[PDB]
This record gives sequence, C-alpha cells and structure tokens, in this order.
Amino acid sequence: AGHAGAG
Amino acid sequence: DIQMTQSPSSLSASVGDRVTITCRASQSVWRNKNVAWYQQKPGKAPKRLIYAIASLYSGVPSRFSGSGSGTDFTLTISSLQPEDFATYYCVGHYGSENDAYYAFGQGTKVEIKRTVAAPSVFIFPPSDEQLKSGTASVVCLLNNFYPREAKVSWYVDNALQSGNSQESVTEQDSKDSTYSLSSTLTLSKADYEKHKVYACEVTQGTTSVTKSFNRGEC
Amino acid sequence: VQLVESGGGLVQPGGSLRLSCTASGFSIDSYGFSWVRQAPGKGLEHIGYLTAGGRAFYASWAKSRSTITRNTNENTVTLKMNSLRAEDTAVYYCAKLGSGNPVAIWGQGTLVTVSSASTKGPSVFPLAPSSKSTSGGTAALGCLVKDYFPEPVTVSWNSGALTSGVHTFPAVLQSSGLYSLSSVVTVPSSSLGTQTYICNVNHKPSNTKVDKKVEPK
Repeated sequence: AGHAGAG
Repeated sequence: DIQMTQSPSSLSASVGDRVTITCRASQSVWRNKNVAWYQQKPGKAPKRLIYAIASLYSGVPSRFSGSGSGTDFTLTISSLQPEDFATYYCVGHYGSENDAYYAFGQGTKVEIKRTVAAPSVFIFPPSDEQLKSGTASVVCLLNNFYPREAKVSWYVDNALQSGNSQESVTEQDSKDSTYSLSSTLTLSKADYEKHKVYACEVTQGTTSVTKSFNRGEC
Repeated sequence: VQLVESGGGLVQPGGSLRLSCTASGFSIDSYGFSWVRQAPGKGLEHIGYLTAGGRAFYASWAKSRSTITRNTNENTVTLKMNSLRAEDTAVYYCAKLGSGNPVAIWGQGTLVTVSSASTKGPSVFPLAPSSKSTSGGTAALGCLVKDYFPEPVTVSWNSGALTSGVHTFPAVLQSSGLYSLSSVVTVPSSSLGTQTYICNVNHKPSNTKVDKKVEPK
C-alpha cells in the first residue's frame, strides 16, 4: 500500500 | 530506533552553484520509495519539495531534484537562488504491515555567499512614552549588511557599556542575502537622564562606524 | 483542502497538552496523519502516526506520554501528551507527510509553551524617525514591543500593505523572563510627511492587539 502499518 | 543522518549540517554556496545534500537511512524505507525532502524558510512552516525520492511537487521550481537508492538519498539544487536560503530536511517512512514510523534528518542549513555590504546604522533615543514608566531603551539598528560577524559596542558619555545590552539578528534576507541586527541598551530613566551623549559603534574588519545622539536636542 | 489546527498555547509543567486539527474539504478517515514538533531553533521531530485504518504508532521517546486519536464524526485528529516539561516547548504540527504519495497537508502549526509563568500583554513604543533624514534619503522607523509573555507576537505594517524593507527581529528573552522584540522599516524620507506608518502588533495569547501610528520626531 501507500504506507506501512495498514495491516 | 530508526535514524536518518544528513550531511553536511550546514553549507555556504554562491548564487548559481550546484548544491548537493545527502541523507543516509539506518534501514530500508517503505517500498524503497517513501522519502521526501522538506524546506523551511525563516518563520515559516515546512514546505514539501520532493516526494517518492525523486518526484517534484508541482508548486516547486524545477531546479530542485531528488535521487538516490537503497538507504542513501540525495537532494540537488541545480542553480542556487537567494530565495533558496532555508534549512532542508529529509524525512523517511519505515515499518512493516504492523509497524509505521517516520524519521527526520537533523537538517541542513543552506547559506548564501555574497559580496560584502556595509550596514546603514540608525540610533533611536527612548520614546517619551517609555520614559513615563521609568525605563529607557536605546535601540541601534544595523540594516542590510554582510557578512554576519560584527562587533557592536555602546558608549554613554564615552564610557564603554557592558552587561546592559542585548542583540537580535535576522537570518539571511530572501532577496539580497543580507543580515540585519538590533542592539538594545536598557537603562533606568534615572540613569538615562544623568547622561548626555549616547553612541553605538559597529566594527567590521578594518572599519568602525559610530552613530550618536545628544539627549534633549531636536 | 485545508487542515486547521487548534489548542495549545500556554501549559504548566506536569500538565497536559491537547491539540486538534479539523479537516475541511475532505474526511479525516481517508488519510494517515502524523504529529510533528519543532523546538525553537531546532529540527523537526516525529511524534506519532495514525494510519488511515486507525492504528496508532508512536516514536519511542513519545510512547509513554502520547496518545493520538481521531473523531470521524467531528472530522478531527487529536494529540494528547501529559507530564509536560520545559523540554516539550515547541511548535506542534499535524500533517499528512506525503513521504511517497502526491498528497501532503499541514496544519498552520501552534506554539505550545510549557511554563508556570502567567500571560502578559506587550508594551508598544515608537521608534520614531527624525523629521530630517541623516542617512541620505532613507529614513528608519519602527516599533519596540516590550515585556510580553508568552510567545508569539506578530507584527505587520499598515495592515500588511507595507512589506518592503521590513525587519521584524526574533524575540529575545530578557532577564525578567519576559520577551521583547523590535520591528523596523526603511522608507524614503520624502514620504515622512505624506505616508502614514502604523505598526500592527497582535499578541493572541493575551487577546491583545495594538495599532500605533509612528510619527516623525
């Protein structure tokens, strides 16, 4: 995704 | 945990020079792509110039460019301009699917090299309004000079003052790259009225300039 | 698309800060938002990140004292930090940092001063130009803004219509614990009899504004 931590 | 180290911490360059600022990441960034470059001018909020390592934001002049790979990134100003005086920060994004972090570099101040310019020196007596409250502030203004280093001394009836003045300096002007400086001499009203000649002396290199006034004459 | 920031200002040591940013033109739930701070004259420091999915991750130094939440109903994101010390005095920003995506939004920033001193409005005094120039056609004038707390004061000239040659110096901390600064402008001396010069001093922490006409002599 565009950023980390999204799952 | 995560660190980004910029280099140099500061630099001085002339108008038209090519400026390179590097930023070194302690780990791999998210997708090896989430690195942005920010620019902060005096008294302003940070403005983003580059994102995704090398993408130029539409509001930013094209003389800015980004590059790099892995954990070493580079911001490049192809032709330095006076309005480019600022502190520059890299910012990286890190983590996993269950971790998200950002880290800033410590910043790189970009100073503008420029020809020497002698200051216009103004001296202000305390206003009658301030004297009504028992305190006298005498202000000496050094306007639009370069370089930064300058020695400012106060004299009250030819007596050198010490410990009763404070100085404030602007950062480089975004148009002509000069500095300005104020020096404020704080006396009590009783002290101010006991003396006649007030003078501020500015020394730069081989030149000294002294501006003075006599209390109670205009 | 805007992100308006609110809260902060003067906080006592051991107290807490609460800062909010209200999105306008979009919904807070659609982007991840960081909180960043910058102590006076220092660099930028990341506090924590709230993903678009609503998960909060904090930097190590901030984990034990910081909480970042968001209210989808009010369309706001919020930072809370407790056990404040003087080392926490800084300008705080909410921001989608745009590290690898074209979208980036920042709040205007708000200075949080951690101190036990009380608020005090400024005294403004004129730095009057002499009626006859002594600097070859150029005359200097300004306003001395003295004895206020906390920061900041903003200064403009003629309500922002005069910006050329204006120098608003950084505040200096006096031995009294109060701040002081000067704002000066160089103008043509032939304009001294024609043009009105008014400094506009705004000290929001004390809800005080001062407009002073600086006249010759």
